Amino acid sequence: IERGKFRSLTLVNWNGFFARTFDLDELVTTLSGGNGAGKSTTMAAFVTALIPDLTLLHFRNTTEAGATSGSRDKGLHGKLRAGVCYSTLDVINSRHQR
Amino acid sequence: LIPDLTLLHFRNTTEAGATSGSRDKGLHGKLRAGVCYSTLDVINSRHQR
Amino acid sequence: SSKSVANIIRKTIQREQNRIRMLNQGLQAVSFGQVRGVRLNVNVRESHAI
Amino acid sequence: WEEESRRLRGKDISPCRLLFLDQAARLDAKSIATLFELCERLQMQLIIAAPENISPEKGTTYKLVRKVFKNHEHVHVVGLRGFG
Amino acid sequence: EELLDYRNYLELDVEVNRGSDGWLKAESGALSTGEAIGTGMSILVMVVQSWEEESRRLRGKDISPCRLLFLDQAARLDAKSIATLFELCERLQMQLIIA
Ligand SMILES: Nc1ncnc2c1ncn2[C@@H]1O[C@H](COP(=O)(O)OP(=O)(O)OP(=O)(O)O)[C@@H](O)[C@H]1O
Ligand SMILES: [Mg+2]
Repeated sequence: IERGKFRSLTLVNWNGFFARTFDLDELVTTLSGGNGAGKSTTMAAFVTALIPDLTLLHFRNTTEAGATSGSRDKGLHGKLRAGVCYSTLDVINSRHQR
Repeated sequence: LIPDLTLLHFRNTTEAGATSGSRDKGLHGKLRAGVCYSTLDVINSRHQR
Repeated sequence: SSKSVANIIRKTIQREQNRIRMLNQGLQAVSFGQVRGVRLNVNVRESHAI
Repeated sequence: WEEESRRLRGKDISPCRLLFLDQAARLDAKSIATLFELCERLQMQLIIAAPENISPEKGTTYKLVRKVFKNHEHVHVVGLRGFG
Repeated sequence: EELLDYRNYLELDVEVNRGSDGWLKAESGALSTGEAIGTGMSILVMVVQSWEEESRRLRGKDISPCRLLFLDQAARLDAKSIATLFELCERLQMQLIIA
């Protein structure tokens, strides 16, 4: 059977990204750039698209991963710009449905 | 630098602040059977070695 | 004695603020990602100032 | 999890597979090659991040650069290729 | 007893001049890995300098204690951040062990 795949990830009005669509790879997609480029932002946006449960979403730094920082902020709000924002996934199903 | 068994905890870089999980501090397995040594050499402002 | 205690607290607070402000000068213009400067902000809490 | 849900799901659908790895620079070349071979053997998609391009000859790659621009920020994305 | 200590009378915060924006309170959740690591090193050198200043008056006038710090998994930082860290350590005559 042909397993479904994640074609692309689209980010709208995000912090730094206005409307950017990264076309994902069949096996591996890599993101590079100096510190603060916004890779972690892309990961966070994806996972938000996957599990929009607001209680769970907590974007701690890679440092203090699971160490309580007492910031009281999940970090998602500062990753979005004012106004509307979108985070979407295109998936090709094993039934070849987009 | 700090030869205190209470404080020395060589947890993995991952889980840098997370709970112990296990009871070992991770130091024993870094040693070998027998007598071992860890030494620093310092030159003061007075230049005493 | 109470007046002296208050004055010594004030003097120590001023001295520590000055020392921290002095130290802060060395961290000016540090380029880290989008970070360009670091400061240690020291203040006197109102609940204790009063 | 996939195996357990094999009954409820239809016989014609295989669920998508995808994982992440931030700060990939903590892994060396050998470890990353092993991870790649494992993921491809398991048909597992991976999204990895590292300040330096640690996987130049496999999958797709992007490079992001953040520019201050008229008192706000913009991220510019450029594709990368193994050979030139 | 908490009130009896002068330090408690002081509020201390860490602020960063992040990008186009002004000085913002340093929240671990509102920064990238490299930014947090760099701010941590900055505060650590601040602490070391403060400790040396405090201890000087109880030491020989011609004693300068050694300063040495670590950085494991340094690969999380880019070349620019590493160069800035090296510049900082040199300016502070501070030894680094980076993995
Ligand atoms: N919630 C937030 N509030 C404010 N600024 C944020 C927030 N989230 C991210 N930023 C800033 O956005 C920029 C990108 O952050 P991000 O963590 O996504 O970068 P990155 O590419 O993953 O970085 P690194 O590889 O160094 O960890 C950085 O300047 C970060 O400080
Ligand atoms: Mg990151």
